[PDB]
Amino acid sequence: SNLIEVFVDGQSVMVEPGTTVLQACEKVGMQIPRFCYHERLSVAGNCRMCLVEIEKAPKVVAACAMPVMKGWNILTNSEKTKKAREGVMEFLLANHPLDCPICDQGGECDLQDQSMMFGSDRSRFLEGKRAVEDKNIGPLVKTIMTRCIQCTRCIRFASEIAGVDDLGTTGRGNDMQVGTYIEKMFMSELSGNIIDICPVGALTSKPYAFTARPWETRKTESIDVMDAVGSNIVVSTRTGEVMRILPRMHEDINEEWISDKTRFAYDGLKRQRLTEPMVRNEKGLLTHTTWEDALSRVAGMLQSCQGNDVAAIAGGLVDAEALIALKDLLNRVDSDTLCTEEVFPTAGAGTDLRSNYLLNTTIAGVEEADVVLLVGTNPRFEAPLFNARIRKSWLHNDLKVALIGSPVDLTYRYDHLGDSPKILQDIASGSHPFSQVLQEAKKPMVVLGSSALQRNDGAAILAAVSNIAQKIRTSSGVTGDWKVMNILHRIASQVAALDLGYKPGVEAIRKNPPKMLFLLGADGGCVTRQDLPKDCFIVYQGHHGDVGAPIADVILPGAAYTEKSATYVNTEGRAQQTKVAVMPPGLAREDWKIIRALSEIAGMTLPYDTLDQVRNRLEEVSPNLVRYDDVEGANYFQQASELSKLVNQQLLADPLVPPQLTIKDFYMTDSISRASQTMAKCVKAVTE
Amino acid sequence: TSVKPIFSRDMNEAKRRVRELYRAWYREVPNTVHLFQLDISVKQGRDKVREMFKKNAHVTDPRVVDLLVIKGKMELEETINVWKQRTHVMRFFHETEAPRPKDFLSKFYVGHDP
Amino acid sequence: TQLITVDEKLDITTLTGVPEEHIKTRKARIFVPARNNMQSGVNNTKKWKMEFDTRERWENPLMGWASTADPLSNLVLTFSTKEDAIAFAEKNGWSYDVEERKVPKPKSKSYGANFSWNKRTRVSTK
Amino acid sequence: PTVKPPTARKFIWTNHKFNLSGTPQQYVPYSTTRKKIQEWVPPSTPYK
Amino acid sequence: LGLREIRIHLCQRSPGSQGVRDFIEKRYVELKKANPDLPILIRECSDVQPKLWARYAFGQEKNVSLNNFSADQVTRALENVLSSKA
Amino acid sequence: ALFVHRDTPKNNPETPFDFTPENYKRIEAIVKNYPEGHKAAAVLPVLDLAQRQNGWLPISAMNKVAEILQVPPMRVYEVATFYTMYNRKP
Amino acid sequence: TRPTVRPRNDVAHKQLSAFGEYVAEILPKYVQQVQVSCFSELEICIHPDGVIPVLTFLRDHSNAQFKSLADLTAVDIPTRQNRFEIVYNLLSLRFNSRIRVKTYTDELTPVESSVSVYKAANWYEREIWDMFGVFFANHPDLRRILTDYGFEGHPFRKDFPLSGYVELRYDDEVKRVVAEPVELAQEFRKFDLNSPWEAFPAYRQPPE
Amino acid sequence: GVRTSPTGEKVTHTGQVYDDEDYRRVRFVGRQKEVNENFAIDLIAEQPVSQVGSRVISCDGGGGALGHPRVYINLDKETKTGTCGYCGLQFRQQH
Ligand code: SF4
Ligand code: SF4
Ligand code: FES
Ligand SMILES: [K+]
Ligand SMILES: [Zn+2]
Repeated sequence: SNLIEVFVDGQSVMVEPGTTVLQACEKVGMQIPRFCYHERLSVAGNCRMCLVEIEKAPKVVAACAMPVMKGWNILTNSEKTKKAREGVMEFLLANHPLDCPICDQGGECDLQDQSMMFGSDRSRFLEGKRAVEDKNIGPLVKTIMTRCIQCTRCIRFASEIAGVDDLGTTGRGNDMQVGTYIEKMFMSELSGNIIDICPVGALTSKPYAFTARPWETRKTESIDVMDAVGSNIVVSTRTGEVMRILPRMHEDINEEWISDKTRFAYDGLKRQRLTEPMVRNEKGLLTHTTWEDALSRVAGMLQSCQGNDVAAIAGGLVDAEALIALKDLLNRVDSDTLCTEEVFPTAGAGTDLRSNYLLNTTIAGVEEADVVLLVGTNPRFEAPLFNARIRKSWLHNDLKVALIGSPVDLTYRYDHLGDSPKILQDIASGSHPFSQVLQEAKKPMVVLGSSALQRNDGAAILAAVSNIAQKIRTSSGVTGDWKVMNILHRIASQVAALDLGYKPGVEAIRKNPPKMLFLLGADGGCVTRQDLPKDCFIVYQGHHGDVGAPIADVILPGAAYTEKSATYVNTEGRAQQTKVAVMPPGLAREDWKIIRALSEIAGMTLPYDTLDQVRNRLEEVSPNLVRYDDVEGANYFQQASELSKLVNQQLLADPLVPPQLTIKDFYMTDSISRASQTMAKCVKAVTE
Repeated sequence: TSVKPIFSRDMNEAKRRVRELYRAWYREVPNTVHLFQLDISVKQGRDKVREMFKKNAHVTDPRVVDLLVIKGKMELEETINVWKQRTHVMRFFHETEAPRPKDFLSKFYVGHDP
Repeated sequence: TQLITVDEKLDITTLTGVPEEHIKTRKARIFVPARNNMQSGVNNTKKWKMEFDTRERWENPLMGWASTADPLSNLVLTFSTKEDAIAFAEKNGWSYDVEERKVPKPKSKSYGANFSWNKRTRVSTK
Repeated sequence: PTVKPPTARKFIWTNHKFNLSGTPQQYVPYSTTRKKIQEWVPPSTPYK
Repeated sequence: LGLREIRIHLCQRSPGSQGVRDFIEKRYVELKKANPDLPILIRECSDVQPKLWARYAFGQEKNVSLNNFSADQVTRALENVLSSKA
Repeated sequence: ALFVHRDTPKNNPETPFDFTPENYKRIEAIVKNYPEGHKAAAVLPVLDLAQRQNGWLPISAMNKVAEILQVPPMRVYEVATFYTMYNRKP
Repeated sequence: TRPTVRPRNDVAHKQLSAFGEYVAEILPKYVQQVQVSCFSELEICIHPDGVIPVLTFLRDHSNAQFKSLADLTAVDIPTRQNRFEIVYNLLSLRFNSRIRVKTYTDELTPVESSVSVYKAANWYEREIWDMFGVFFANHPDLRRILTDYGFEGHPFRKDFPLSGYVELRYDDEVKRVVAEPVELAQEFRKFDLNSPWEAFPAYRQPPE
Repeated sequence: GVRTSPTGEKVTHTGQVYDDEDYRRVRFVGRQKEVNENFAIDLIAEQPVSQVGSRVISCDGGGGALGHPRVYINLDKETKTGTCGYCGLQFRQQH
């Protein structure tokens, strides 16, 4: 080791060379105060709050920027360190507006808190304060720029992580202002995260505005379900109502960021809600009814069905507990037809081996790669923090990214190879220029989008991409620990439904149409009543009336993701669990509770009563669904690739067009986001 | 694993104290039904005594059952001496409480509780 | 001697006066609380916390207040280590689940990296 | 207030009222907020 | 009335899963070619013991511990599953 | 004296600005004074060249300097509002 | 630091440190720690087997004469395996001084009752039975003192909720005050108040 | 600025009124629903906009220490007046 020895207040600590003073003090459990330093942004050094005395040095050093030399004694609590902190806090509070009551940052303000902890108790500023003109950067971020302390975390986030380059400083001196300088609207997929890292209330949440206050909120730690990234979140509630959604730091997923749908689609969670059971009346209209009547009218039809008479479509937001509940319920009637809306091709190995439908490398493994090939996807909007990790690897590891598909904006520069899928044969044959780039690389990463698998030639595309990945891995200098083949998912319910052995896509329903169809949250519109026979008994079970509920015969109001403790699996196979934040409104219930009560009415009672017993069943079907925050390695790419060479599906001539080309198509994808007024304001803002 | 006892060295002396406490409660119950002028029978109060003893019958720790005998003797001392009123004696009999749903199905019907 | 040997598992559920409904149906959660991303300070991520599963909060018909029937709704216990919290949950018969402590990983920072000759890690503004 | 009158405001009651408890003019409490969760209104048209 | 799915649970690194691992590297593919419409779900996990779940008609499931088996023993247990069909 | 832009009919992103071809040859000579890969270093002369042709800087000279140097427009707005010579009013 | 800072008393600090050394060397069988705070109070942390030998000593030694038991207290610290901290506060009227004798127990280990040393303790540790469940062996009349007669649990434990598990109302059917499982029309609103910044760097614990 | 629902019930300055099929109107049966009829959103809109000759104005709400904390309102936007965040008094630069 080449660790240098430094001293924090006399305590010896062994640090790597290049470590700053602030990190060396972090290693002994001391936290130097800061406003412009952030460990996921570049070093700025322009608030001077981190000034600390190195002893035998007649000048304080910016600890966020100064690297430790060997033998320094960092005096984190000496007298001139404290005089520096009080002076810098006095200058930060000189022009700062007396807005602490009317400010959403109050109670959770860095400026308030380390004014209390490190600055003076009073003022010497006998002058008039400046007042900055406000800006309009969109419907998500309220902007009150008098509160700005010019820390430039705006600009470093928008430039380095969001990759936007629209925020900046105009002017000079005390008149220097943060903004876009024009009436420009900062609408990224990661735009709300500037609300998080702004230490003051200059950037605040416009949907959350004025409604709550941090001390009275309860903090439930939970999981995002808006995509298959599986972002860790804090659902902060107050008196039984969801107030807002913050991120949790998870280094391997979402480092501390979330997308704007994750942050702001929580107000769709209180519109359009299914609160009571509904049945069809004598006139064909959905009328409110009791749970006994609804479950009896579903069980009387389920007892008459058998075999292929009953099927099921799982939706995009369904937990694994309800998935195995509905699978065991339809297996009691001897029905294997349990399908998802998102099509994965069952050719070759299919969903048997886990490796050919996971992001097998990791989200973290993007930092280990050196060539990333993206096929048929727009990862900016399908998985925005997978794209944020790609941009971080682009920025710091000099990652070479290529794309096969439409030339979308990914907030970095990629090598656009073309939108034709025939290029997937030109790289696999070695007649393409990027093929040698894939061969000479040491950590290649080939990501196929699951939205490209919605095409009719999805088996052919998956075969070609797996052929490329096994041409690289088995021949070139890939070690064997490194995974090349990767599939990026966009649906939170998909990977848990494939691990439980559903049949992805509704080909098993279009083949032989059932006379009874369950819809666990199936609002994709995949199978309408023009596909079914004349009187199909459609049972919708979910939390919104969006698409599948207006055509149902019996409606079963379900819990949403903030309303149940619920296992969801991301695109990299990591099983995770939400917690209960609020309870479901009205007579709405948790989903597998509904399925289990239906099974007790139908006389085919499932062998579980509580959530732990559901999870014992869930371990019985695949034991990685109960090992939380754990990515399990999936081997056997060779055998899945040898099975994929059997059927020669033909590639179509249609170019790879992802369904999401612009930020317009980002904000509404599921039943919670389409029922949101905030997402509607976002769409109306980006379309004008 | 070597702990300090309270009264009982092992479970035999402990069960002896449990047995003496059950004897004392069984003897006390008719006087309790008389002087508090309860609206129950001696059979019913002795069944409540037996229920309160058999609720704790799964315990295998001598110190825990020593403290259970201590707290049972405190309950009995507060009953023999008229320190409880009729209300404190009848709080063992949850009479005004509605019967809870016991199966899965009625707990599903009434609310969210497991 | 004046000491006895008890090899049994420690259980005080009969002594703590707790109704059985709030022993065998509650899920204790042992966790270090995540840092509030509104703020950069880490003094709340130092200790372990035991919370419980949230139960039903409903609207009071008179005032609209949040009425509850959960006694353990406001019960947050603080522990120095993970093993203390696990021993306290097992001592009281609470079925628990444990999240691991998530630290931020050591970052590599360089102010000169903002001004590289050839790398993408240049800043375009400051 | 004949010597030092109170400061006149337009929102101050011109008519003072005594304790109205026990009358039909008494304060009855109520929640002043609107409805939190919106319900899904099903379509009034048939579905066939 | 008939077999519906097969589930094989195994570890990646435990020695008890070793023969099960040697069953998948050699004998799974011509297994899957022989049963093209039968879901044989291979589920690797961290520290599980090897296991063979057979689901039959109407939700009935049989359970065979594949712990410490050789690949021939895994093959014989799996062909007992494929030939029984209870 | 302000540091935000408001679109007037005489100062908007469709106000007509374009360099003369001799000014494009001057811009080529300016960009050749800097290393390849740091074309952004020619923001300050070329923008000043846009002021020497037009007399001042509407926000299409800023956009043209951002467009022909392939830098973001905000990175030109920062330069135009930082330095006291760039006349953002005629 | 003249006007607003509490002035430090160094003479009492020196005298209490010396007397703490005195107690620690007269009674090494039981004394585990001796400490003096910055506001000059002496804490003698002892083993629970020495409740009677230490407290008799301080009551009867000619250089101690702590003839007064001011207060007797338990403190529930659940992260400790001996979660209850029994705190004796003693007053010497002769030497005009106060001492604090702290010891420990858990739910099952009995503390020896100090009624033979100070009769003042007769209710106090009885309160410690009622509020905490700490049993005191050889107590004269150990029973509840503050809770209601049918009360289950010990309220000043920190895993005990703020409201109870039961609440009372009069019921006209049985003509009786009855106990029912507690429901609040407004839940007690938990406020998370702790700042995420360190307040006192002198009390910083070393990391793991 | 009070108005009335079709049930005959007054709508508050918040906007709260019970539905027709809501049973909780029975609490006002034989009694009264107490609303305040001085809506502050209508009263602050009656205040005339203050024309000032400066670029930044200070507002404490009037009364000095009896008002709100003194804040500083910028008036560079001529599209919009500058509103006090506490008191709602609005200001315009007269140039
Ligand atoms: S940003 Fe902080 S210091 Fe400034 S007004 Fe808001 S709460 Fe107060
Ligand atoms: S608005 Fe906030 S994040 Fe942006 S520069 Fe100002 S203080 Fe920093
Ligand atoms: S934190 Fe180092 S100067 Fe801003
Ligand atoms: K903020
Ligand atoms: Zn004002």
